[PDB]
Amino acid sequence: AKSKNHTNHNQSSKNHRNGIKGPVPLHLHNSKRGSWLPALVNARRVRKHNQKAALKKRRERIAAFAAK
Amino acid sequence: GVDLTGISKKSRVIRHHTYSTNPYIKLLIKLYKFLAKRTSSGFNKVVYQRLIKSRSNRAPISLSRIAVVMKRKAVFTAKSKAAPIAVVVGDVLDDVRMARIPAMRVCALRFSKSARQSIVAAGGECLTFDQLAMIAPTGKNTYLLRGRKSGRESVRHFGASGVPGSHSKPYATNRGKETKRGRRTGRSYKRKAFRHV
Amino acid sequence: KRAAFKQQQTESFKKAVVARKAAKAALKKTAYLRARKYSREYRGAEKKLVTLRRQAASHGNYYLEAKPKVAVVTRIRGIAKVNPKQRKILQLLRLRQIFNTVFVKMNKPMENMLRAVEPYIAYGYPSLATVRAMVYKRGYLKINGQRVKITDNQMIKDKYNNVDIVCAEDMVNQIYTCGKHFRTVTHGMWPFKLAPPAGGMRQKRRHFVEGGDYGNRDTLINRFLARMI
Amino acid sequence: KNRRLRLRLNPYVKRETAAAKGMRNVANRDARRKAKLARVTKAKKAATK
Amino acid sequence: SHSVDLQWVLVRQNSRFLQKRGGIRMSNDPFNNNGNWTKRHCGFLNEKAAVVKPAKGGAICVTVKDGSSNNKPRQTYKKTVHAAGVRASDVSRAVAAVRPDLADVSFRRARRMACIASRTAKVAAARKARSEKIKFSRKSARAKR
Amino acid sequence: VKPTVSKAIVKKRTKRFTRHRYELFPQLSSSWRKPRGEDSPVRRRYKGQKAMPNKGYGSDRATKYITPSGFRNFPINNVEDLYMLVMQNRKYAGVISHTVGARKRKAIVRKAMELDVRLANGNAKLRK
Amino acid sequence: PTRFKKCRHQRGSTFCGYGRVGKHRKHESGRGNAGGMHHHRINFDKYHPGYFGKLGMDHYHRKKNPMWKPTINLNNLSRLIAAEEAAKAAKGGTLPVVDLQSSGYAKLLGNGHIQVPCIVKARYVSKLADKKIRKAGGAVVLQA
Amino acid sequence: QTKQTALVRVENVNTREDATWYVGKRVCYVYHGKKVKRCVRWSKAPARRSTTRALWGRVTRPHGNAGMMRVKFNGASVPASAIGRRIRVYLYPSQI
RNA sequence: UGAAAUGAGCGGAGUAUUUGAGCUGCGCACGGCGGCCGCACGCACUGGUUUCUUCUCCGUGAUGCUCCAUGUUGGCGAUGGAAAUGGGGUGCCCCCACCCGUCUUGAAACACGGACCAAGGAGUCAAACAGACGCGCAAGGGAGGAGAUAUGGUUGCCAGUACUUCUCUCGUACUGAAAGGGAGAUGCAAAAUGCAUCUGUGGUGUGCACACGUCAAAUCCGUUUGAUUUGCCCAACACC
RNA sequence: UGCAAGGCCGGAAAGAAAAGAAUUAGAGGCACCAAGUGGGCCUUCUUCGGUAAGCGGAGCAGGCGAUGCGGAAUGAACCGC
RNA sequence: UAAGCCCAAUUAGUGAUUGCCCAUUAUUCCUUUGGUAAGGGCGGAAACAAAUGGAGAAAGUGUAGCCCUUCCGAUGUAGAUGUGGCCUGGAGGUUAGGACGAAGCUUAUGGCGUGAGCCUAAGAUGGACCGGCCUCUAGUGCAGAUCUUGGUUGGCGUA
Ligand SMILES: [K+]
Ligand SMILES: [K+]
Ligand SMILES: [K+]
Ligand SMILES: [K+]
Ligand SMILES: [K+]
Ligand SMILES: [K+]
Ligand SMILES: [K+]
Ligand SMILES: [Mg+2]
Ligand SMILES: [Mg+2]
Ligand SMILES: [Mg+2]
Ligand SMILES: [Mg+2]
Ligand SMILES: [Mg+2]
Ligand SMILES: [Mg+2]
Ligand SMILES: [Mg+2]
Ligand SMILES: [Mg+2]
Ligand SMILES: [Mg+2]
Ligand SMILES: [Mg+2]
Ligand SMILES: [Mg+2]
Ligand SMILES: [Mg+2]
Ligand SMILES: [Mg+2]
Ligand SMILES: [Mg+2]
Ligand code: NA
Ligand code: NA
Ligand code: NA
Ligand code: NA
Repeated sequence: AKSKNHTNHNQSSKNHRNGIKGPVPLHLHNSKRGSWLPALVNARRVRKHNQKAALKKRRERIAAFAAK
Repeated sequence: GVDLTGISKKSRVIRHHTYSTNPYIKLLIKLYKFLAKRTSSGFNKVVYQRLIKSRSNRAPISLSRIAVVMKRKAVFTAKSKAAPIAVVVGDVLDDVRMARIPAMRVCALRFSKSARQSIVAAGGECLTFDQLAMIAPTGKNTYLLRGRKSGRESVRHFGASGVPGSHSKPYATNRGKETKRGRRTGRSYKRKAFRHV
Repeated sequence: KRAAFKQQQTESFKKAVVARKAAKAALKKTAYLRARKYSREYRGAEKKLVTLRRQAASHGNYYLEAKPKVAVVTRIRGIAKVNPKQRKILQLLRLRQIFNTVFVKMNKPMENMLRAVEPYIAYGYPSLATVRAMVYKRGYLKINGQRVKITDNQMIKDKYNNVDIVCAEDMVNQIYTCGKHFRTVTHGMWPFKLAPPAGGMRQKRRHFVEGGDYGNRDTLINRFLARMI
Repeated sequence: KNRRLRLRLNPYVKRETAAAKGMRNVANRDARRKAKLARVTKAKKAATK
Repeated sequence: SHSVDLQWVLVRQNSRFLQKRGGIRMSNDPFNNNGNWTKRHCGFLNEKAAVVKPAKGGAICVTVKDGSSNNKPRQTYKKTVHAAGVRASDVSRAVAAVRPDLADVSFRRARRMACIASRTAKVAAARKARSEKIKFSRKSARAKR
Repeated sequence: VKPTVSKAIVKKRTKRFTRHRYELFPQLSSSWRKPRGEDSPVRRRYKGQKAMPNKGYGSDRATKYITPSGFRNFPINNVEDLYMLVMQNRKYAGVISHTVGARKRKAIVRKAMELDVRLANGNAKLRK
Repeated sequence: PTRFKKCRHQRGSTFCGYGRVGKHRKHESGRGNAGGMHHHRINFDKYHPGYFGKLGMDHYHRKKNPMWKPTINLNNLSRLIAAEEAAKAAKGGTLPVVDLQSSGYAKLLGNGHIQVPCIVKARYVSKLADKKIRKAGGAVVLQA
Repeated sequence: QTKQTALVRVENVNTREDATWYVGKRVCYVYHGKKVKRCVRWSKAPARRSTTRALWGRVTRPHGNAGMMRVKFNGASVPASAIGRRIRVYLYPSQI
């Protein structure tokens, strides 16, 4: 009952039927988890300040539109 | 013979009819098929496409969500211009977490009794799609809105829960069972909560 | 009597008819002028080349002909037993069927593509008569994703929406001289579907130099294609 | 091969055909041949000289 | 409140008047000028309707529903009879006074009604001429009241 | 009544598609059954075997369903059925159902004669 | 209905969608959840992690009536108040009274903004809920 | 074989240029049946009534370089019992 | 067979027209040789000449949404046990053409099951769960058991249908082994439960429609169809 | 005032020149729910074990399986298609 | 003086550059079918009896497909899916037929459908039930299981 061990025949054709999908672009799934901790911690504070500034900017824009 | 390998892979499943048995849904589809083919507006085309869709793809929207998005739009809108008509191809449901809402004109396939009461009591109007086609035939000054699908319990179960980076709920009737091995680091490995993609 | 909307339709239709007739006349005049200019250009170029060759020969010099810019490529093999690389190259060349023909630019990127699929395709350098016959007798455009035979210049004008391409002579000139709209003109066309060569082939399996058919035949592709078109 | 379609696609074909007929005229052909041979021989001789 | 569009959606596939025999979809509707099972010709369903019918002699009746008494079935349809010799274009105009989208079929139906009346008279005359020469052992006469 | 004229009726095939090897067994009906055998010559489409039905044999939609007389057969069971064929009498011909008795068929034929409605199976003596 | 099942479409197929090679055999992989640790381990491990093992204490004779403790949030408190009472409710004035144990709840949690001030009678409460409802002009009264 | 087209060899026609002369000419296969059936001029010419029958066709193109011709018969193929039998190639429709 | 003949083909006009070939002008390219010579006659003047070579110029929407319906000359058919044309039957020619169902890498197999016919004969029912699709309602949904009375009536219809539920169940909250806790925004601040306010997407990128515009093309001049700026971005998705 | 990071505000944009200076019968992504498979066999070249084998084992790619048709008389898989 | 082998022609030193024959291939024409299909029309246009041009025109997934025009594809084991797809026994509706003949049964018995099938005709058959359409439902389709039961059968007028 000796059978055949292993072959790679038809594997490339199967992989290329629904062809080799390209990689996810670098603007997607750019998670920083596992990276160098000090830079991550500093960037978190910078992003805190940026979020507060964005809220302030939106409030100023609303006030200006109401004024005009 | 012409070499056309992988030519059925290019074709997509497009449905031009509704599985719905509702005669009124059929009437709306007839009217908006006419409007979509005879008018240049893209609003009619999008509404006609959404009328064909299934119930699971026409997710319900909430009155609080409508109020919030319409406020975000009402700011940065001139005081002379009127507020748009909030049009949803779906159901509008009341939100008990928002008691104070403005007077908005809302068009939908169905309103819950509480949502209709809240919209009318706030000073607004509950419109139907024939009324919308009557007053805004090309859908000018309308806010086309959609309901949320990502929070559905079916969506939270999709995918294998035993692969790293997966937080899908297992199909289990017992919550206590299926919590020991593969869920705990102590009991012979734990599924990794994060995977870089 | 006629209803008011019917009278409005009638008046607008009369105006449309007169405008369509005027546009047809204007396009006919434009095509006449463009064809006259192109024919004079071709004749002058031929005469200038003849004179240059005579001047080079009369003093012991040689005249080096300009390397051909356009090639005409036909597929002389079927769709069975093709390796993936050759299959991809032929798909990108749009030769997905036997006796399918295309016009390509004879630059380095396309020459290196032709060399890899030489056993399946016979190519060469088209002549003005070959280009004109292919456009006039086997000319089909892609209008709304449909294979539409070229029957008048209005279809060409509408399809290309270019000032420089309004007529079949514009398309022939672009294809023949490898103009700035060669890619536009050739991509807006369906690949030519030719009949088998009357009188037969020599040998499908050997190069033209070897006594067969699958190589580059230089300007003999015009003789080959006259029996196919 | 169709007059209608060829004239629709090329309004100048009526003049190209007339040029072809004039070229195929036997008297024109012979006169043109002798004139062309004379001109080319004269120009070649003047070039070598 | 319930429109002809909705009623057609309801009754298009099942109706006592839909006669799908073989593969052909005809209509038993008394107010159908055609016999075709279409919304335009479903006269029992439309708000306004008109149908061309025969009458005694060569007369042609036009039965008209104006939509005024649609909730009272005894008053929904009114018959107006044009005497023999009426022009089919006049009958079609009488129909188009209600349904302008039925004028062509009404003209054709009035012409057909006149043709049927004439052919019926001719066939009856020939049949009587033939039957005059037969013994006919049994004759049945309905009693008078 | 004369039927409406149409283009010449062309049948792609006149022979019926019959079951494989139905002539060798009295059990098997001649009605078509798709051969699913792995080594079936009819399924493999050998040169000398019988053909199988497909879309290519479909008949022209202009002349489909038209009988040799030029009409289309509409089954009828009584006199009142003859009145929906009154206006399209050049397109449809009535076919009295088989189980309609002679007593009712007499009235149906008599009415159709006056209405000028063609009957596919009326008495041949009438209408010549 | 039987007329809609796949058995009617497969009349004449001779295999009914199970193949000539593999066939439809009785029990080719065991019965039930057999082999969850061997020859079905990939399925069990990737689709139902945590299935095998032990965890936690044992609570002999667990009565769930003693543990009954439903919760309601602050933004959901308008479900338990009639519309007209919420119309008149305002901070600093007469406020509707909500009995949570009669309405079916034991603990008040306090997520989100409270839409209508009130006096909530609750068995349990969160510190955030208590603070928020006191800020909003309402109150919590402990009950049992 | 494809029975829709027949090959006919005419006497003294031994070249393709010779067979091109007969393109379009009418062709007849004369045979007989067992019973006298209807014919042309069955009533006008009762002397014509016979068991003799004829199938007509036309020359379409030459076949090979040796003067054979392809023939198409009217509506139906020629019977295989006509193989090796006499055929009449008439001189009309005339072009000379 | 002209039931819209779109024609270099029809129908009107006109004797012309331009376009080739000659032959030529000027400048310029081009070729010897170092500013002169040549130039087969390229390019511009759409240069000239007219010596011979071609015909050129106008014309008809659909008030027809769709389909069908219009020659000639014979033969045969003047109502018949008939003329056709199709269909059916049986023979015969010339070509094709291994026996089916299986298992198998491979069956026409010297692989296995196959004398005939009739009747019978194989994905079912229930339970749990999931996904698609239909329908109801919606921060709620729904029972079940059971009672009531039309019916406490009726052979039966009616084991149905109508009605009801402080309950029960599944949701609207989740975590922890437990003991136990228990999710809004913004502002101001930085209190080991900080305050204030509450018409509101926590932020960012990418994203329907819609709103102002802006271009390009085509228009029967009304527009419509593409792109695009900005705003708000719905559903989504990605980072916080 | 330098770096590093997250923003914001501008600017410019052959939207990619010229040098043989691409081409495309190029709608990209993204889910959900399932079935058959999971004995394979033939070549061209490359290749290992074996004296070899219509022998056993690999690589790349095609083909039979699953598929007829035209051609090598005949032949799973050769030639053409 | 190949009908063998190597080479080379295409009617042969004459005047150019396709001898001929065979595909489920190519090109083209006609028809069907299905599209990730592409478009038009769909506010009856005016008129118009018979005796003696006609009809139809449905805002539409799927039909005898609403009609017209256009383009492209069409083989396939295991397997998947679709089908105003076929067929069977009952149920709820509806609409018919029958002693002037119901089911059943018979067929050189035609017609229709690509097919599953459906319909008519005839019976020198039968003798009382039964068809269509819409929905529901299931013990719902046989060619073969060394299938079950019944009948028949060649061997065989044989051993
Ligand atoms: K992080
Ligand atoms: K096989
Ligand atoms: K509840
Ligand atoms: K093959
Ligand atoms: K089609
Ligand atoms: K439909
Ligand atoms: K049986
Ligand atoms: Mg959620
Ligand atoms: Mg090869
Ligand atoms: Mg009977
Ligand atoms: Mg299966
Ligand atoms: Mg298996
Ligand atoms: Mg075996
Ligand atoms: Mg053997
Ligand atoms: Mg939950
Ligand atoms: Mg196996
Ligand atoms: Mg009219
Ligand atoms: Mg249709
Ligand atoms: Mg197929
Ligand atoms: Mg299958
Ligand atoms: Mg039963
Ligand atoms: Na048939
Ligand atoms: Na025969
Ligand atoms: Na079987
Ligand atoms: Na015996």
